Amino acid sequence: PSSNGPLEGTRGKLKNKPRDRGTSPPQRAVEEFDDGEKVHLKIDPSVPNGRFHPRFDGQTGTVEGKQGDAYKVDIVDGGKEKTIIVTAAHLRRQE
Amino acid sequence: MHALVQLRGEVNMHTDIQDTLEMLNIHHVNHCTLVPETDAYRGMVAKVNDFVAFGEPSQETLETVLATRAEPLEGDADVDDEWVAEHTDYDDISGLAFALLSEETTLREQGLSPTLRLHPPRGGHDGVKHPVKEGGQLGKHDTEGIDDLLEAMR
Amino acid sequence: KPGAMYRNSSKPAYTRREYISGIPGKKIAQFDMGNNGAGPTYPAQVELVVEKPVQIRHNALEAARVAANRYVQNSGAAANYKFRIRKFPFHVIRENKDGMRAPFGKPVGTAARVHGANHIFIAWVNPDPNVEEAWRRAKMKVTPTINIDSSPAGNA
Amino acid sequence: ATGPRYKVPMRRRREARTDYHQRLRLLKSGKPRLVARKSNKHVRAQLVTLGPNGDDTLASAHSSDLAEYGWEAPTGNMPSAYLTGLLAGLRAQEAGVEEAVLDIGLNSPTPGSKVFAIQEGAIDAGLDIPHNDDVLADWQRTRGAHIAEYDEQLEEPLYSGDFDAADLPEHFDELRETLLDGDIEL
Amino acid sequence: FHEMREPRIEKVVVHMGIGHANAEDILGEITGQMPVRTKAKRTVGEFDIREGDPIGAKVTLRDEMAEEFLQTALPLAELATSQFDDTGNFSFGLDVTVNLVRPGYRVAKRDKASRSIPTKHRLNPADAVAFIESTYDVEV
RNA sequence: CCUGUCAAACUCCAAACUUACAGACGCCGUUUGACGCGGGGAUUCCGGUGCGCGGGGUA
RNA sequence: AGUGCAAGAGCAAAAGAUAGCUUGACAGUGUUCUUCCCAACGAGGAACGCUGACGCGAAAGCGUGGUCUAGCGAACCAAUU
RNA sequence: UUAGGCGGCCACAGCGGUGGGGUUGCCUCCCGUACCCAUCCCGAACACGGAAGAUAAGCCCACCAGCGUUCCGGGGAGUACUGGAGUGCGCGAGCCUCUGGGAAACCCGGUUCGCCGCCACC
Ligand SMILES: [Cl-]
Ligand SMILES: [Cl-]
Ligand SMILES: [Mg+2]
Ligand SMILES: [Mg+2]
Ligand SMILES: [Mg+2]
Ligand SMILES: [Mg+2]
Ligand SMILES: [Mg+2]
Ligand SMILES: [Mg+2]
Ligand SMILES: [Mg+2]
Ligand SMILES: [Mg+2]
Ligand code: NA
Ligand code: NA
Ligand code: NA
Ligand code: NA
Ligand code: NA
Ligand code: NA
Repeated sequence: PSSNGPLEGTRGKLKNKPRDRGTSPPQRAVEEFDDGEKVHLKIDPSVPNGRFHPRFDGQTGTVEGKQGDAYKVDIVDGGKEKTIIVTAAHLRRQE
Repeated sequence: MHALVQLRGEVNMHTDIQDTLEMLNIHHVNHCTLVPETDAYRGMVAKVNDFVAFGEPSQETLETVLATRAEPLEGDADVDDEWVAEHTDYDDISGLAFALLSEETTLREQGLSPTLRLHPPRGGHDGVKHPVKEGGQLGKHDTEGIDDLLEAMR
Repeated sequence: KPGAMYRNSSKPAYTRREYISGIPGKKIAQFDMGNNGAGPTYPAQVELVVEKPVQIRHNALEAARVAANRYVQNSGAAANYKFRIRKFPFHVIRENKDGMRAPFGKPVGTAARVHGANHIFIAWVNPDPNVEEAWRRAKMKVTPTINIDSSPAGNA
Repeated sequence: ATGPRYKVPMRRRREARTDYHQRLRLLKSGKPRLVARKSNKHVRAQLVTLGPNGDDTLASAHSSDLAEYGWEAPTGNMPSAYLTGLLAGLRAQEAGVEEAVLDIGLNSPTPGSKVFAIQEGAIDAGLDIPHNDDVLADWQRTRGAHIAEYDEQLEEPLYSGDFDAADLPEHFDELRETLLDGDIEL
Repeated sequence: FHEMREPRIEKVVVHMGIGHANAEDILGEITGQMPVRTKAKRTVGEFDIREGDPIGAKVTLRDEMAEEFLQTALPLAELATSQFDDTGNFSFGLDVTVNLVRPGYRVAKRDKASRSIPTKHRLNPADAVAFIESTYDVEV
């Protein structure tokens, strides 16, 4: 990489297909999850807030409590345990 | 159910491919194992496709090889009809063979090593640089094809 | 400079003029020859087919084209036929003309990438294949071995 | 519409019916919504909750089914709105609903408006709702006084036949009074 | 069908596009209600570089205020045809524009469930000339 | 309308493939204690080649 | 289109424009991610909370500076609260 | 749902067009400014009050595929590309065989002129 910011090499993953462009539906931004539930992490290009570091796009963690309206999701980066603060707008129930 | 025989060595073979053969209980060249035809097992044999010989053997062939190269989980004991009768659910090698072929049981389930340690092929095999359709010995074989190999390694 | 230096397609496609400046103009004079007023309403259609993917410098295109069309004057300056070179030299080529330090070359020319089996030239003629000869001369000035192919023409 | 890349708005945005930016903010409370809606002739009030396949209305009241309790006057006015709010609010309480946030859709937050009258009604029914008292009408207007006085400048009945000639903010009290005890569907 | 298909005047905009005013006064008397400032966009050579800047006024008249005005405006104009909108409008003159349409226009001017007026229900140049011409004057 | 061509820093499309999690089978672990935790001791931070994918370069 | 400035991304009853009002560019203290994938490492940065005090709004709510990724600096010493 | 309100999925729903529908449950357009409220100017809008009229807009109902979109059949194509293997071929670029996957354009023919949820309601 020529630079090392968080958005380095995120051109694709943080861009919407032309038709999914525009304000996203509120339904999924208000979804509620319970501790223990498995959630897929995926930033929604249209939603600015409640995001997490782009490297974690694609992870599937375990909700383990929340902070404010955001959720605290536990994942394993490679071999390391990490906790991610993320809102519902960027989460999806597994299965 | 297919008969699996490793014909190519570990040196230079992909590690993930080597671990696959190891999960199928083969740890040496010329070692054979019997594998049920399932989706899970099918993918494994496809991955190992290039360093092995496999196919469905005939009732007879399996019996010859079972008698000749089958072993208890532990020890020298010959696996003959009596052994089979005094140790398994079946009454003789043929009965065990049929059950294996019809994928009703497994060598382990009947207290036998999952591996048939074969002998080199008398007369030599067709070569490990080309598949069957090219005259070599690698890949899927005919029941008649597997039988020849298995019998030459009896 | 020899074609040995640029005939291979081993390098990335390099054609974005928005990030490349100082590109030499092309030496190819025309792409439509003969009676361009008329449309392919001819009995016979012969094509010069490249048999190997290669890069053809605008240098070779011009000499190949000239040698073919300049000859198609066995039919006359205003003869009844139309000649078409369908490829354009899009690939920008460089040269490292310090040694291997900061070697990214400077633009020195352009070439067209042709894949084996494509037709680079297509002529349209009435039963009067002097064009077959115009091409024996054309594939003479381009790197690859070539196939002279005739399409509409069962008048053998 | 024009091509593959064209962006078509969500249906309710096309229909110009749902303001999604306001909706999200509304749903933030995690509380049920007191949906205040109007029509040229009527006024509707619903207590809506969120659902897996769309909203769920747990209680509602329409200005029309107001007559079902003794309403003999027009239904597109302030007194009408309040009562419809109170009616929905009461049904809401019966359904086990204790709190809600006011959703006025595409209407305007004008002081003394009908949507706020609806809000006043629902609150008096017992519903706990985030509000602001000095953005509501001054009771008298809610009663329908502004219309009675308007008929004082008579010369011609404000109501075509209907009921009364000088109208009745008293009819309002009788009704509110009614709604505050017993009766069916409450 | 008709009655709800017949044209009507919706606002008449009288505006004086000056270039920098004292003009409002006359607009107020010619119409009868306060004029509105006309700010301009973009910086340009006619020493008009100021973005927010009074550069003229306009007056939108509706109902009677519009008729009682046209009952003297029209007479001071001759023109017709070609000078008409594709939507049945026309501007003459100090400018005086007349926006014409049929009964269900509110549908496209309200907040809730607004909607664009169908081409069929739109007012054509011709259907416009008729209405007006049929009101104290002549076309072309 | 017709007709001739392209893109490492284009995309209406779009693989093979890589990858998070879960279940199943396999293999492995529960006297050979896996997975993991804490602590002692290093060596090492000139690498090279083949194959596949590369970027630079006439090579 | 615009949104201060590279490039890429986000945005339309708005994140843009206009008007009005306001000083949350607030004090205190944290959780987490980043810096440093995996995998230890400071300053710095960000996300998301809480406690206190406020602004605006009918209200839900928004405001932990600018739509997002650059705009940054240890110990010793001095000045300052 | 003989026309309503809040929505979920967010073009299979868009664009364009045809036909049908209202003494009333209704929605609208519509009529009108004393009030609450309102236009940097206008009761246009917003807000409020109301039914003389209308079904012409909207809306709801039925339908049309020309454009856009979704999915499917057949053709393109098991082509292009590709994970694994080879003392197969080729001066080389590169190609081929076996094994496991497998496209895009485009053409022709179908599909699509929304589906679903809660509440209310001759
Ligand atoms: Cl993070
Ligand atoms: Cl409404
Ligand atoms: Mg043993
Ligand atoms: Mg021998
Ligand atoms: Mg040999
Ligand atoms: Mg990769
Ligand atoms: Mg911000
Ligand atoms: Mg020092
Ligand atoms: Mg100082
Ligand atoms: Mg009609
Ligand atoms: Na979106
Ligand atoms: Na140098
Ligand atoms: Na040649
Ligand atoms: Na830090
Ligand atoms: Na002004
Ligand atoms: Na209608």
